[PDB]
Amino acid sequence: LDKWYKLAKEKGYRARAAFKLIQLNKKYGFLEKAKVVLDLCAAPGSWCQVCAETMPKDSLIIGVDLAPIKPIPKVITFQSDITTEKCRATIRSHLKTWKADVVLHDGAPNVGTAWVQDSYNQAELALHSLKLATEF
Amino acid sequence: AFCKQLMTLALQVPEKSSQAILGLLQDVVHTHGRKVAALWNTEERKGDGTYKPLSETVEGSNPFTTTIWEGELLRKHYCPKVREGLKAMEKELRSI
Amino acid sequence: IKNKRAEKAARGISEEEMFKVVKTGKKTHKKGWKRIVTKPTFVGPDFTRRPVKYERFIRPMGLRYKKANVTHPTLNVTVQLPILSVKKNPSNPLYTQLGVLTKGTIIEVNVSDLGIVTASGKIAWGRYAQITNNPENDGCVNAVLLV
Amino acid sequence: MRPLTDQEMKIVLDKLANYMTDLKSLIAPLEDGDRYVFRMQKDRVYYVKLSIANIATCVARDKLLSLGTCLGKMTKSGKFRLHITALPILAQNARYKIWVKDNGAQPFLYGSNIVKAHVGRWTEDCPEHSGCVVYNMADIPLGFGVTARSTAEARRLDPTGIVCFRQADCGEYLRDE
Amino acid sequence: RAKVDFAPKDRAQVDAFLKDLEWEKTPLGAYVVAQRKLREERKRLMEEA
Amino acid sequence: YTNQLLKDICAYYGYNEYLAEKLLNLFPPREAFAFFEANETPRPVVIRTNTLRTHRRDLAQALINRGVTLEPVGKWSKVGLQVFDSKVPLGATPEYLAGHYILQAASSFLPVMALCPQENERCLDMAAAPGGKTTHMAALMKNTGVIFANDPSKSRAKGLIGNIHRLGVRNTIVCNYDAREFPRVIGGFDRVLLDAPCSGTGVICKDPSVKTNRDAKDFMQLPHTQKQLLLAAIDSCNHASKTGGYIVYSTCSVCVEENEEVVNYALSRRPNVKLVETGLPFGKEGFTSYMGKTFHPSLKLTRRFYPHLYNVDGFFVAKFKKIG
RNA sequence: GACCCUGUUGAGCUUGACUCUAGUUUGACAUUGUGAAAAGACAUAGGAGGUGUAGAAUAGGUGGGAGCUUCGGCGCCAGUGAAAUACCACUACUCCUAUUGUUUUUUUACUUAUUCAAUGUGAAGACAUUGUCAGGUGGGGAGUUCCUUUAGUCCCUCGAAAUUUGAGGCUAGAGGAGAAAAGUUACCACAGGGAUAACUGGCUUGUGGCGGCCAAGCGUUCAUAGCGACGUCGCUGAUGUCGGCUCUUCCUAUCAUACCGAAGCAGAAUUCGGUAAGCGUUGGAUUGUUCACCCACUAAUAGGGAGUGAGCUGGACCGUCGUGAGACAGGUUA
Repeated sequence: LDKWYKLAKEKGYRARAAFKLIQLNKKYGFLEKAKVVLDLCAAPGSWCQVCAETMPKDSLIIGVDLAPIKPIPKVITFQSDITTEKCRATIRSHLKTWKADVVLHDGAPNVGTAWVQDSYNQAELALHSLKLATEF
Repeated sequence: AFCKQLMTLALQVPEKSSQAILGLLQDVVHTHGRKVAALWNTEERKGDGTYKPLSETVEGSNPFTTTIWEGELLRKHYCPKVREGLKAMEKELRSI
Repeated sequence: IKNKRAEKAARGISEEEMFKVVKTGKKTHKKGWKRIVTKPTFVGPDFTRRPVKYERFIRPMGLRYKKANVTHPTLNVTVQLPILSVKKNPSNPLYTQLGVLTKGTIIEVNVSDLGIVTASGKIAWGRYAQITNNPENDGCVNAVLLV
Repeated sequence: MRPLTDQEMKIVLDKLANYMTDLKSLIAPLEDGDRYVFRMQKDRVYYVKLSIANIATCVARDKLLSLGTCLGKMTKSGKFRLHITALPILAQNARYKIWVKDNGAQPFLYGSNIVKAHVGRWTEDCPEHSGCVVYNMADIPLGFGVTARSTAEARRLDPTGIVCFRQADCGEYLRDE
Repeated sequence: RAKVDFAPKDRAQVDAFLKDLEWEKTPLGAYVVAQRKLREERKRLMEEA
Repeated sequence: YTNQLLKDICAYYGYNEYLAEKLLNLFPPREAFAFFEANETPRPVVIRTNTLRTHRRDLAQALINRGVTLEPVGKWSKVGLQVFDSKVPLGATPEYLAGHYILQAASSFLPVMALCPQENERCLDMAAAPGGKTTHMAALMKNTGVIFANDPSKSRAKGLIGNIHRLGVRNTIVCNYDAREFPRVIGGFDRVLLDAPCSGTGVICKDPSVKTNRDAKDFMQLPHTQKQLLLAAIDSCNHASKTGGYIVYSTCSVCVEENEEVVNYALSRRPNVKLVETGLPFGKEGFTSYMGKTFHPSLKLTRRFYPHLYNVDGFFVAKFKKIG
């Protein structure tokens, strides 16, 4: 059931991932003073929603995600993946010269293959997120 | 209601009394802040009614429909402690 | 008619959810406080605050209809027209107020696409139609224009 | 349109005394000399200026619809019921005040009673069944109602418990559109 | 008075107000001159007396 | 040829032969094609801030937090906002239910802006059915004075009554009178505002029914009622008041027989009335001579509005001053 | 549970006569003068005027029309435009100058109008107050018991309009004991009364409904009082107290294994259908649940039953105070 997921379904958000991000923001405040936000794996209607609320509205919100999630309005959401260099250049053309102040990534691999294959695929996707974060 | 009237009374009172009243209104801004900040901002002035100076009730003067302009006449008052009083008071108006 | 529609395109919360929110503000209730209307309905606007006398009658969103298959007796065509209002349910007067669609119920449909030229050269925009099927049993509304 | 009688004005002011404090402020002459009066039109009480009510005489009885601010209606049994159109008058001199959060304001506007988890601020020393006016956290008046328990009694409440029965909320304006 | 846009940190029309406006325009200034000419009218009459 | 262009517009857009002849006549052919494009495009939705309850940026900042995209509608109005996107419905907002704003049209702002209702006056609104005009009169009047708002229908008077109570107006008298009946029954008003019923040619996107259902008979019936409606506005207003005694004639029509001939009729049936400057920032001057029907040369002060010049419905504001 | 009714209540609709009038309110006038500064409408003598579109052009408009002629510039035939230009007859207004003038109003000035106070004149001031008409409303006071629709005459007035309209009239049907209260509702809340005292059992399955056309027949005699099939034409991610486990036996509505028929079925792999229950018929991930999808193993990972299957596992009565609304370490009970 999850109490935070039930709170989202009642009034809060689309999912409980938004509650995770405001807990990170409460732990350390970085979304209040930044200007550019780039999410490498956009959670559906939850992570972009709390990014829309705390941050200044409509200020370079990049929503690249390999999963074809619903496009959140007032958030520039892309349905293409992140590991390819062509998608990196597409990200470059959309940010012009403004590099990302805060970079976010949601690691959601196909868990279930004896917890070792899933852990490496999670870790490989996390290192690929670090490559684009170190780039921008 | 009292903030407007104390500003009015500070105009026509002796030098030591006017300096004391500006000290009192200085404490109100620091303590209450957002409650009386709209009085000095003329764009946040209410339009529900008009300001009644000569009123027999605190509630019926409609104090939020007026603007405070006695600071124009009191940055020019001969005693500079009165002048220093405003510059301290307007300092916490900008500090809100 | 479809071609003009294609050219033109080229150019809140539910009553069920509202009843759940209000129930949190209450306590041990009378058994069967809500009266779910089983019969298919037409409501019109998206969000309205009903009178207290009609607030128990919940019409669920999955049981609503906005368009009807309406046949013209003289032109011998059937077109899908939007429903404007429910005018007369000949079974229950409360069903008229709640908007229940029943066999024999008069509804008002938009005839703007049909291009009916009335007297004095005016294009008709709202006409009476009698529901000639049982929308409880089939998932559609079928009507014949009273022209 | 007629003014109230002795029996009608006792009932009207009894309902206003449950919710407000300075009732003599309402019946008080202002700077121009005119007063606020009470008028009855089609079993409905209107709180209007006397100068307005004097120049509304020329409207025919069947042809007059509203006058100033409507307080409520007097029912067939003789009781007087307050409506949400009286809320700006009630909020001006509210005796007891309750503030609800953003998660409690939206249920109140749908028609729910205030729950303990919805309250953001109470008023100290409130009796059990007293007339309270409901605000949000931005000091926006939302409606009025009757408290369920005392403030001391409701501080110990289980947070699904009722702390104020709803009587009128400003979602009634959506009803008449 | 009702048009000026005084702010705690923006005072432009407040400083100007009625800078390009004469001494005599106000009804105080209009009527006080009437006694000022009446004062010299009185000063001439006692001087003549 | 023009007759070929006449038949093409009648078939492509679904216009009647009578109405499209009229609309093609008043614009040049480049200006005409822009007008017919703007008619099928919905106007932007706008919001009027209630001065009696709040001011604009505090309302604007509040609706930012609920998920609404706003931008003020130009420099001409210090009050209106424009809505682009919104998650929360605008009519279900707690600020809306508290009386902080009313959904209106941008063209509705102009007649109350052209008139200048001041404090402690007695005003009349001769067609006040939705209530956007009257609540704007009271906001400028700071809930002082008297406003006589009337309707000719009971049904649309109920929505007006609710808007008055929601916005907290408290200085209005709602009556159910014909506009012609009014000077006999009350009279003596400092200001009168006339939003006369008309063809609705300025509002096509909101009302697509008038695209075809307007004939030559309809354009004899409506200007005749409006001519009697405008003469009633003159007799209601007093010539000599302590403040200004002014009259505003307003309509949402584009057709010349509905706005410019009626103001010429009033200037020829009452010599004691004069046309004055509207005070509106933007607009286009009224037509002086149309098709062999010369008007008074003072009609140039009158302003017109079009949905292709600006995102504002087809409108017409005429402001009058009474002398004797 | 649900259905019907009664009482109280709420929400809503309707009725609550007519004539004067207190009150309240709108317009016009009068008291009431004498000066100063302005404005407007009436009075002239003049001067100057007209840019929606298109048309070469900035077309007040009307009637003649076809050179008086310093120009044959300019008219005529040509467009374009509701309207066409050379030339002389007309008033309809708009912007300015001046005097040979009438009235109405605004601002201001002074007291004779007016008001207040006193006895055996002081103060205010051309504003109030007051008076007369024409109206509006009148749930208050005193007396008695108007409009809408319908059908006809095309019989008569006011307003608008480039020749067509809107608003009323005539005839006689229908709509709207009297401020005490009354009438009314498949609506709501509470309390009560009535009826029924759970349901289904040769049940269910693969092919929608409406409307038109066709239609063998039948019918009250029969292709028409009408009923009327097959066709054809026209319109059209769910979810979430739900799941998991359970031996044996049976059904076939067969996933596999066996055998047939058909398919561009070349071979390989198959697809669709038939006879078949002899023999077999897993596990992950998937917000927590079921799945639907997606993955691996496998010959294959079929669905069901043991009259509304069967087992283990993850409340209703009174009493008190209220009621625009609930509460009670109050009582009792299966």
